[PDB]
Order: sequence, then C-alpha cells, then structure tokens
Amino acid sequence: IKEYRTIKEVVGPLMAVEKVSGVKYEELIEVRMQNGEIRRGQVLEVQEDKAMVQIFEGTSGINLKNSSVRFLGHPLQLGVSEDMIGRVFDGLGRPKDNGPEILPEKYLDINGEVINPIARDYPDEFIQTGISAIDHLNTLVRGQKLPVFGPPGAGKSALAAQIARQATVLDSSDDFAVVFAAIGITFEEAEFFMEDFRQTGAIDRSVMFMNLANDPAIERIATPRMALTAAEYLAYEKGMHVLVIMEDMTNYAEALREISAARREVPGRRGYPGYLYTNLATLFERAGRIRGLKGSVTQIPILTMPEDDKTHPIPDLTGYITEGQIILTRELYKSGISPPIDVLPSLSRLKDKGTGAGKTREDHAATMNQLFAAYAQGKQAKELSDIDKIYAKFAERFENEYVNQGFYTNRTITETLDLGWELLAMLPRTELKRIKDDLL
Amino acid sequence: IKEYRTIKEVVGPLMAVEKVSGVKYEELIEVRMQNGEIRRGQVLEVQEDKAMVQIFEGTSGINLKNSSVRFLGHPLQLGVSEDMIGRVFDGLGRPKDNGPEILPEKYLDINGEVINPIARDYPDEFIQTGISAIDHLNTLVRGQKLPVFGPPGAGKSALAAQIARQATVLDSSDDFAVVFAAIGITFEEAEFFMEDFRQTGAIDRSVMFMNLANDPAIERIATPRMALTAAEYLAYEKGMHVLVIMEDMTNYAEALREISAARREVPGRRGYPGYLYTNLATLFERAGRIRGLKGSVTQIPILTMPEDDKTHPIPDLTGYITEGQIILTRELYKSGISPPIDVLPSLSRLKDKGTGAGKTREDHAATMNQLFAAYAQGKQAKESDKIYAKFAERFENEYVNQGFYTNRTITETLDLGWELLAMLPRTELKRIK
Amino acid sequence: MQIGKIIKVSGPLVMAENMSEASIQDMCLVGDLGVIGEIIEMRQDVASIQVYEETSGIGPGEPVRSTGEALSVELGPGIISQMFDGIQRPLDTFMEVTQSNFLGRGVQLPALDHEKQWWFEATIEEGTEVSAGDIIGYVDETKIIQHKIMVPNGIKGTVQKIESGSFTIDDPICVIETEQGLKELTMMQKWPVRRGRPIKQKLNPDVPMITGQRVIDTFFPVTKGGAAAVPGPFGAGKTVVQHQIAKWSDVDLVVYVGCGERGNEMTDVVNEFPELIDPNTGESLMERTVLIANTSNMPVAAREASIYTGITIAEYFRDMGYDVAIMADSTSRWAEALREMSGRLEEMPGDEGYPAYLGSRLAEYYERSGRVIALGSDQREGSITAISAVSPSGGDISEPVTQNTLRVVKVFWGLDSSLAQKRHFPSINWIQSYSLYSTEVGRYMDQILQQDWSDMVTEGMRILQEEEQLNEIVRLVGIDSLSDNDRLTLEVAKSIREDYLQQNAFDDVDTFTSREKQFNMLKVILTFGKEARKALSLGAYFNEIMEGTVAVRERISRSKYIPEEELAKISSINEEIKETIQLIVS
Ligand SMILES: Nc1ncnc2c1ncn2[C@@H]1O[C@H](COP(=O)(O)OP(=O)(O)O)[C@@H](O)[C@H]1O
Ligand SMILES: Nc1ncnc2c1ncn2[C@@H]1O[C@H](COP(=O)(O)OP(=O)(O)O)[C@@H](O)[C@H]1O
Ligand SMILES: [Mg+2]
Ligand SMILES: [Mg+2]
Repeated sequence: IKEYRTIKEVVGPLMAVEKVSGVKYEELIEVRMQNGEIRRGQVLEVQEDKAMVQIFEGTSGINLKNSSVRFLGHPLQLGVSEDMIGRVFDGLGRPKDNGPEILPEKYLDINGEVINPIARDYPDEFIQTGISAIDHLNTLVRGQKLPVFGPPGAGKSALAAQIARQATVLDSSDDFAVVFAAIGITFEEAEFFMEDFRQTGAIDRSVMFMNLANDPAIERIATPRMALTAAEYLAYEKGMHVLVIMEDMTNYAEALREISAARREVPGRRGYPGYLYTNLATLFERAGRIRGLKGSVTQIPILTMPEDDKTHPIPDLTGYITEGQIILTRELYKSGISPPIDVLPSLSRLKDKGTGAGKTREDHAATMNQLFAAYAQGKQAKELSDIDKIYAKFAERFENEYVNQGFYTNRTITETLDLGWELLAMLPRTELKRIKDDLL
Repeated sequence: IKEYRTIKEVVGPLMAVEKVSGVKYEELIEVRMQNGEIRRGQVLEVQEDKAMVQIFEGTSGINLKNSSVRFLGHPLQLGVSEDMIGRVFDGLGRPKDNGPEILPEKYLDINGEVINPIARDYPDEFIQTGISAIDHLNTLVRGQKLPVFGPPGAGKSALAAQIARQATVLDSSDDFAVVFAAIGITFEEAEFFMEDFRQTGAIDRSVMFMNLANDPAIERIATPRMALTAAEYLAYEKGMHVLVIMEDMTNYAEALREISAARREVPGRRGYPGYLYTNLATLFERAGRIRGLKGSVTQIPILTMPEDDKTHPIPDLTGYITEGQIILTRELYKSGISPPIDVLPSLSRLKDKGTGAGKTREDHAATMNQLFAAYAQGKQAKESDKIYAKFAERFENEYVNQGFYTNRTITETLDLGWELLAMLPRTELKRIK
Repeated sequence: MQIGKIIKVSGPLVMAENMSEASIQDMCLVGDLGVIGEIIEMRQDVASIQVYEETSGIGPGEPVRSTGEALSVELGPGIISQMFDGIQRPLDTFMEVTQSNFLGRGVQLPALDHEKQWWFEATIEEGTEVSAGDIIGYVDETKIIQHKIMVPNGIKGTVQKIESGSFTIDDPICVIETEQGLKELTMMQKWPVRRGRPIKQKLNPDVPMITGQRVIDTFFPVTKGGAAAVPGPFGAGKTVVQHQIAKWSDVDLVVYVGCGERGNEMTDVVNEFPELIDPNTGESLMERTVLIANTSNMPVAAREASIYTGITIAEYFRDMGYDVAIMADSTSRWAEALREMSGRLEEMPGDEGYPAYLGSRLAEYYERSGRVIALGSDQREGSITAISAVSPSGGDISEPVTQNTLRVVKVFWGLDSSLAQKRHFPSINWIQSYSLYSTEVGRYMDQILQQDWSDMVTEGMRILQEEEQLNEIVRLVGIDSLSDNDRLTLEVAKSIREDYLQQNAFDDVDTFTSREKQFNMLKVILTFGKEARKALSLGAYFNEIMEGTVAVRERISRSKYIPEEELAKISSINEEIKETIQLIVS
C-alpha cells in the first residue's frame, strides 16, 4: 500500500509531493489528512522524484506536515458488473441507494478506448422513445447521437425522465437498458427524478449516475464518461441495446471550464477551456454499433441555449457534433404543450434507418412528410380561404392532441401512426403528396 | 573562422549555441549536420556564454552533439555586380537559371541604409509602362511608390509581367532596368513569370528574385531587401532607372507574422507583429531619387485584396507609408476586358510631376481629367447623354483593354482617348481643342 | 541502442534524459507501453517528446527508445488495397493481431506484410550503373498495377548481382556495390513523411485529366498535376465528388485520405470503396487504392499527419512514372487537428486560433503535388493530382483554411447547398467556381479533339452568365418583361443546366461521360441555341419554336444516357434539330 508523508507545498487545489517513486500521470490519489479526513485527487504532473496533484474537494484545512498522500496506482476507473441495472451511483460511480455491495467483474478506464475505423457499423434499427414527435418524425436509431436543446425551464428535465421510463425496443430478444446521468442538477430535481423512477419501476431497466450542482466539479467531468463506460460494457460485452441520457451538459461544460481555470492553462474561448470542442467531441463520438456485436450505445444529450443571437462557445460545441437535433422553445412551452418541440427546426439525420417495414410500419415516412409540410404551411396560416380553416385547426389539434400526450403517457409507434391517420384525414383528401395511394 | 560542436539546445526552429565569442547580432550561421547537410541561420540574440540562432531550413533531423556551427562573421548580404541583369535568383541571391554564376563587385548589407532627407530628391519624371490608363490616367513617376491590387485568380499576376516587359523611359539617356521579386508565389506562378520574361526577352533588362510559397518564411522576409539592395545598387551606383515590382506583399506580411509567432513575440493586431508598420516602412521608403545622382528606384507592389471585407492592417499600413493605389477587378476581367483596371478607384497621387510638356505631350492632363469624368457619368448612366454612356463602353473595350501583349506608345494612348471623346459634343472645355 | 529514461510526464509532453544520440523530429517509443512520440526539443541530453497517444499511466524512470528516424512510411509490395491510419498502421492487421475492435496504446505493427511471399522479376543486367530512381525489377502486386522496385535515394553504384526470385520485402533481392561498399537492396524503402521526395524536375500540369464529370472537365477542369479545392456545405457533395474522381479519373493510382472525420462518414467510405469496381479495367477500386482512415476520436497527431503520409505514398508511386490522384476528405478536419496540436503546444495563434504556419503548411502540402520528371536514368514522368475537400463551418469560404488553400491550388469547385436542395447535385456553382487551367486545357482540347471546343465553352459560360443577370429582371418585373430571344437565352440555359450540368453519380451511364461524349452532348445544345435565334431573326416566335421542338429537345434531354458505344445517336441529334426548325419557321 503506497503512501508518502512528504507534502512540501500546496497552492489552491494543487499539492506538491516529494521523494516519490513509481507514480504515474493522471493516477488517482488520496490525501489522508492530519485529522483522518480523506480527500480524492489526481496526478497533474510527475517530475523525477516529485508529483504535483490536484485535490478534488480542495485543500482547505490541510496541514502539510502531518498529512500523507496514498497513491492508488490506477487512473479513474468504473467498477463493472451486470448488477448495475436497478442501481443508483454518484458522479464517481459510488453507490447512493443504500443497496447491496456490488462485486465488479472488472474495472475499466473511464475514457474507454477508441474504435478501429474498420470495425464500426452503421446505425440501423429503431428505438421507441414512446413520444410521437420523436418516434414518428425525428426517429431515433440505435447507435445514433441525438441531442435535445432548449431554454431554461422548458420541460427538458421532465422530457428526459419520460424518455428514460418510456423508451424501449420492439423486436430485439436481448433487452433494452437505459443509462441516466444528471450533470450538476439541484438536489430537489434529483430527488424528484428518484421518486419518479421508483414509482414507475423504470429503475429496473436503468443505471443512474447522479451528480448534484454542489458536487465537486471534477465529479461533473467524470459523470458522463462514467455513464458511457457502463453503457459500453453493457452494450459490447453483455450484448444490450443501451440508451444514454445526459441532463444539462451545459453544466458539464461550465464544470470543465472550472477545472481548467483551477489548473491555470491560460484558455481562450471566453474563459472556456479551448479544447471544450474536442472534449465534447470525444464524448459524443462514443456512440454507435460495432461489427459482429449485437449491442448498441445511443446518446441523448440535453443542453440549454440562452438565445440564438448571444454568442457562446457551448452552442458552437453543439454545432460541431449534431447528427440531428430535437429543439424545445420557451414561447411554445408557455402554451401548455407537453413536449414543447418546435417541429420545424428539429431534425434527425438517420431517421430512415429506423423507419420502414419490420421497423415501425409502412406508413411512417409518408405520414411524417405530409404532417411536416401541412404543419409548416398551416402554422404560417396561423401567422384567405386557401389558408384552410381546416389546416390551421389541424395544426392546433396536432399541437394539442398529437404532440401533447402526457409526460407519463407513452405512444407506441403503432398508436402514434394510427392517431396520425385519424387527424390526417381532416385534410383535403386530394391536397396530399402520396405516391402510394394510402387507403389506410 | 572556426567550427563549433557547441550546440547546447534546440527548441523548435531555434538553436542555442554556446562558448561563442565575437558573435554579433544578426550575424549568419552555418550548421554542418551530423550527416553533412549544411543549413544557414541567423542570430536573434547574443550573450557572453551563449547565442540564440534560428535555422532557415528548420531544425529537423539535427543531432545536437554531433553537429557543428560556424559564425560567418557577416549578416545577410548581396553579392552585386552589373552582371546581374538577365539573371534569376532565389530569395537569398543564389542562382536559379543554371547560368554563369556571378563573381560580385562587392557584398552589401541587404538592410541597406536610410537616405539622408536633405539628400533625397522629390520624384518628378515619367515612366512608360505601356498600359494606357496607367501611363495616362494614373501616371507613374520615377521614384514613386504606387501599389496595385487583385482578386485571387483574376489576372493580377499577368499585369506584372506585362508592366515589366513594356516598362521603359523615353529619354533613354541612361538605361532602364526592372527588378522582379516573387514573394511566396506558387511554382506555377514563378514559372509563368520566368518563361514570360525569357520568351519576350525582358530578362535582358531585368533582375529577378524568386521566392516560393513553400520556401522558408524567414527567406521570404529576406527577399524584398535582396531585391531593393540590387535596385539601389543599380540605380545609385550604376545610374540606372530601376523599377521594382513585388508580386504579393500580403504573403510578405504572412511570413513576417509567422516568424513573429515562431519567436513568441507579443502579438499585434490579429497576430501581426507590433513592428509590422515600421518593418514595411524600411521596405517602402527605399524608393526615390537622390540629389546629384542620376538613377531612380521606383516601386509598384502588388497586393491581393482582403476581398471587400473589414479593414486589415497591411492595406492600412501600406497606405500610411505609400501614397497612391491602383485596382484590378474580376468585374472587368470576367467581362473579358484586360487589363481589368477599375479606373475610378485607381489613382496616381504623384501623377502631375510625371506628365506634362517635355515628359509626354501637351494634351495629357486635359485628356486624363475629361475622359475620367466622362467615363464616370457614362458608367453611371449605362449601369439622349446621347452616347455618353457608350463613351464608358468604348473606354472599357478599346482604351482600357489594350492586351497583355501590346506595348502602346504614349502618344497613341492620348490619340485613342481624343478620338473617343469625339463622341461627346465639343461643348465641354475652354481649351483650344 | 541508447535507452533514455523518463524524467518528466505532464499531459502530452514527456521529457526523457540520456538521449543525446537521437535527433530532432526522431520518433520514439515512450514508456513501458512504448507509445509513439516525436522529439520536438533537445536540451543537452534531455529530449522533449510530444507523444501521439495518451500518457495516462506513464511516469519517471520508464524507458524511451528512439526509432532512429522521423515519422516515416514503409514503401514496398503489400501497400496497395490496404487501410492505414494517419501514421500508416494496418487497421485490418490490428483486427487480426490484437484480436479486438479497438486501437490499443503503444502497440506497434509493421505497415506492410514482411512475411508475405512476392515474386520479383528482375529487369536490370548485372554490371549496370545505377543512380537513385532506377527500376531494377518489378512485382505484379495486383492484376492491374505493376509495383516497380526502384533503387532508393542516396544510393548510387553498380549492380553486382541480381536475379529474379520469390522473396519477402525484408529479404535482399539485389546487391549494389556503391563507392562506400556493397549493400544489398530490399523490396521496401522508407521515407520521411514531412519531407517531399526528390525529383529530377518539376513541370507544368498542362494535360487535362479525364474526370468524366461534365461540369468539371468542361468549365472547371483540373490538370494532371493541378490542385482542386472542393469547398461546400454539408450534403452538397465533396464526398461523392471525391468518390467520383477516384472511380472514373484516367489516373493509375488513388490515395484516399480520411482526415479525422466523423466515425460514420468513415464507415461509409470503408464499406463503399470495395464495391466501386469501375469497368474500364474490370477490377475493384480497392485494387488501385491506398486508404488512410482517421476518425474524429483518433489520435490528433495521426489526423494531422494523415495527408502528409498519403502524399508521401502518392510521391512514391509517381516516382515509378505513374499518375496518382490524392483525395482529402476533409482538409478542414486536418487543419483542426493542426490547430489543436498548436494550442496544446501553447503556441501563438494566427487567425481563428489556427497556427501562424497554417498557410505555409498548406503551401508545403500542395506544392508537393504536380507534374514531375522522376529520378532515374530514363527520366520517367509522373504526376500527382490533389483533390481536397474542405468543410467550412457554415459554408463561409472567407474562413482561413479555404482562403489559404485557394491561394495556391488553381482549381475551385465551389459546392452550393442551394443547388443540392434543387437536386442539382453536381453542385458546382458555375458562376463562382473557376479553373486557371481552363485556357491551357482549352488549347489542349482544341488540338487533340481537332474541333473548336473552347469556343463552345465560352459560349456556354456566356449564356449561363446572361441567365444569372436575366433571372433578376424575371424576379422583379416578371417573365413577360423579357425579349423573345431573352426567353430563348434562358431556355437554352435551362438546357445546359438540366441536360448537361446535372449528372447523377449512381446511374451507370450518367456517372461517367467521356471526352467524345462530352463534346457531342454540348454541341447539340449549342446547335439548338444557334438555330432558334435564326428563327427569331426571320420572325418566328419563341412559343412557335417550343411547341414544335418538344420531341427533339427530349432527345437532347436523354443525351447523357446514350452509351459509349452509340454516340452516333447524339451526332444524329443536332442534324435532326436543324431539319426540324426549318419547318416551324415557315
Ligand atoms: N416557467 C419557467 N420559466 C423560466 N424559467 C424556469 C421556469 N420553470 C423553471 N425555471 C428555471 O429552470 C430550472 C429548471 O429548468 P430545467 O432544468 O430546464 O428543467 P425543466 O425544463 O423540466 O423545468 C428551475 O430551477 C428554474 O430556475
Ligand atoms: N454527383 C451526384 N449525383 C447524385 N447524387 C449526389 C451527387 N453528389 C451528392 N449527391 C447526393 O448527396 C448525398 C450526400 O452527399 P455527400 O457527398 O455525403 O455530401 P457531404 O460530404 O457534404 O456530406 C449523397 O447521398 C447523394 O445522394
Ligand atoms: Mg430541471
Ligand atoms: Mg463528407
């Protein structure tokens, strides 16, 4: 058990340890304080017989001469087992549910490893979010990276909860699992998530990593990578189709800027790290499917946009990543619409791999195209005569019945499509582009 | 002169040499690498124990302990002689023609010296470039600094070859020479110039210094000083009227910013060094004439435009150091008109001292002014004024468009202008004609 | 032989002592894992190494071993139809050796098969005096391509013994007694990635390359040795244009370089190239391709080096006299890798955070292409044609990468998202795009077609330009405003756009249009333009012409679909056109 009693210098969150041997870059450490308090840290630098570390909880109260540093001999790791489903952890993969101690099959590097370009497979089949405006129009496929954006307080937390409890896959024998990671969420909202997850029984399908707004920022960095490591284990080793949901990754970006500022790495994107884009890119790129392996990992990141005019590095991060998008809007949130999805700007690039026959149903693409076109022109009607009373009434009925379904009420794609037909009939029967005469 | 195996340190393109003595700031360096390859360098800074040098060809592959450095005991020089005319060199004054290599009369610090302002002579004479609207409407003067611009891939580089071939002086009492400096242009552009010169025979009055886009940036910075040193030698020591043409000075500024970043110097506006203005000044201010000495150094630098966007430091600073401006534009070029010179934005601030009676001919100033304003209203009407707009149309196709391979006599530029104003009623001036 | 010791590890930068014998830019295997790194500095015996992989878990005391070379490429039999990353690591051999889907750290695999058996057929007589570049024999690496074993650079002398035989690329196939001694030759030579390969002489690229893409080859063509930037927004093309040129170009070899793109954008090419067997030779495209693959998450140094590794391979193949085409998709990702490593080195920014050397780096890359007289006695001729896709974020071509590229390339095919939404998917905006080769290739095509081709190209461009100007008066004052011949000018412009400019990548006949076919298809459109104006000069009206030319104009519509055996049909069109109008004019 390696531990040194040689702290020479502490400056802010950083400590200088001396007469050291065998310490490695980014290895984990524990500062065992002179009072017996233990604090976690990481190795920033190792120089000959010296090591500079950064203390996660800060260096308050530390007496240098009567404390020691234990060198754990490994990087940041996740304990890994099939027992994780039905369990709740914190930002560091430590349990928070008071549940039975889990024996990891193995510990894996939280960064994971990078896919061989040869071995990567196309995203294909269909994940049923249980939400029409997603499942039907902006279809989520397994292996896709589909983020949801919005302004503060736009149902995105509730929407993420709904997708977490209602998402499943239809024809796969080997079952669906969902990994939920909350990033810097207030205790009230995390507790709300827990009561909802527990009442719905969705925890039994889930692995949850909860990080709170007052948690250490470095834990906010670790949480999404924690989630993706668990997802990659379940998907590529235990063969599951895994859905990863990440709340307020904007909170993640701010925490990453915070950690960078503590390390004094003079950064140049409005104080943000500068590699902010590359960090999110390496994080976002961790989705997809591997050749010859039945598993899949899917990401739904949730982010917050202050305004479209306001220039910020975080929205431009989103610009570098998107493979589609689902957009929530405040003016629309007020209207009482349950998922406030402005359907026009939201897009899914890979919708067509998930739609079809044997996947969703034959009517999927057809219904989607007609609904979108008619809704665009009919909303612009809400903005004579040929602006159809029928059209604008269809747009408002579409928003108040079809897109609004209840955060606790899931629409199967069959029922989504059947409702689509129900209200699609209230349209001029020969005003539709339909190369297959439908005859429902 | 001795060889030093005293290489202590290499960080990027910078070396630290140790146990030096009698090393001077800006002195030159030769590194004999462990494999025998020779690379030249320049001292940036020199102390008692040590000197810092930057290697032109870079520091790649250098083994420190088994390489040697020799301090050449002189700065960047140019070996000059009259034998330079007809020859083409690289950015460093080394031959590229496979020709009879020169034995110089002497070596001159390519930094040169600054003319005593008392001894400076105000520019006051005519140079026939052979392009009608340059010689006529926007007339170039001996010793003047008048730059030209261009859109990427729009013929701004063909105008240089044309100007260089047709540039001459009428009096011909002393000979006229043109110095062409290529600054970070592609191999295809440099080849176009070299072959144009060789096939037209303009090399026979020319000295050419060619620096390529993939050449080292420090060499790119050196190039214009090599050229202007040769020009000042030909003009102020051999009495020639020299025309210095610099192809793409925006590339000069890019190379200067690149060396400034390489040396971690405090950035100026948008990365460009804080000394960028004065550094362009030491180039531009090398034009002119000297009291009591025949011979002129005349400069026309060519700059690629910032593409009608927000103000950029180099046009701004050039304008603060130069006087005039000329513009080339795709709007005339893709209309098929060549040279695609926009007459309205163009100007020669020193024109009035180059043209008059005894320089060109009587009917020059009135032609310049009258045809200019007539084209202005003709274009504004074009885009019964019976045919006042058609005056602009003809000015476009016959007066401006003379051809990249046509050397107009100055008098026939004047004659064509006059025959064009015949369209306009004679009710326009109080002059004899 | 010298073992260095790590004395410092801080993120990407490792400092190792006792490495006096290494050289700057030497590659090293760092730490116990042996992760690859590059010497950027040296202070006494202490080298600063910038490592290419993650340094997590590496610390002082561990060994560092220099590979005695800079980033280099292995060149020899076994290179074709392989898929490397930016540093020439065999991706399939990763699959096999490491038995995993992931790129582990510090695992070294030789690029080529040093165990494979190849039949060397010698072609030099014993006693022949050789200098660098001389072909000493060949191996038929594929059914298509002859891999020509050349004597390496820096070697001169007399062949002492050489005999045909079955060997490895490690076995000696030839013996050269140079001035210094006798040293055997192998089938493989290494070359540093960042240093261009020596040539006898650089030439102008004046021969046009046959893309089979009508837009390009007629209006914005790229010569064998030229350089073409493909700047456009997403979905416009520029991955299909890369593919299309790689398929149908009249070039021996193709080096496709994936510059750290998104994972799925690479998955596409990874699967789609093998089934792109063009029938000009009847063998697969991979049979003539070297593919460098890099994804967004892969090591930054690999993404940055990708294009240089690729162009080194392209140089190695044009040194045998071959024509090579190098494809970069996309150089914007390459520049982002460059910027990332410049920032992590704490360098001084230039524009948009890009390094100050961005421009000069781009010039260094593009000037390594071109037409060249290769080394060797016979003075072979080779060419490298560079086609580089750029993805300016938001389609802004004012951005540093595109502006610096456009500074040195001489071909610009600017993709326009508006045409793509219009499904004019050879989105190459005819007004904005250009080629500075157009006049030289015009003279070339005038002589070898022995027709007045360039007159036709100027006429087509003229009607397109006038189309642009007349569509504005259409938008503001209506189509009825226009002259009768003005409406004719627009309709012949619609002909040139829809019948000639648009070209489907996935139809067997439209995907490639030969020079002969290009000439005839354009000619019939232009003869239509000529005859109808005469009708108006006589007094016939535009509608009078259109009603009566419906059929002949549907024949020009299908001109692109007539196969390469039956171009007499297109030749028949223009004459049939002429006879048809004379009946309408009355
Ligand atoms: N109606 C509202 N308008 C504006 N801001 C709100 C509103 N409701 C909540 N907020 C702010 O946003 C936070 C929660 O928003 P968010 O995290 O997006 O989840 P949700 O959208 O589900 O409320 C709250 O802590 C509150 O500060
Ligand atoms: N020349 C072409 N012919 C037919 N379709 C094309 C052509 N170029 C592009 N496309 C269409 O555009 C789609 C995507 O274009 P792509 O080359 O991937 O653009 P990007 O690389 O910008 O994403 C292709 O699937 C194809 O359907
Ligand atoms: Mg919330
Ligand atoms: Mg692409």
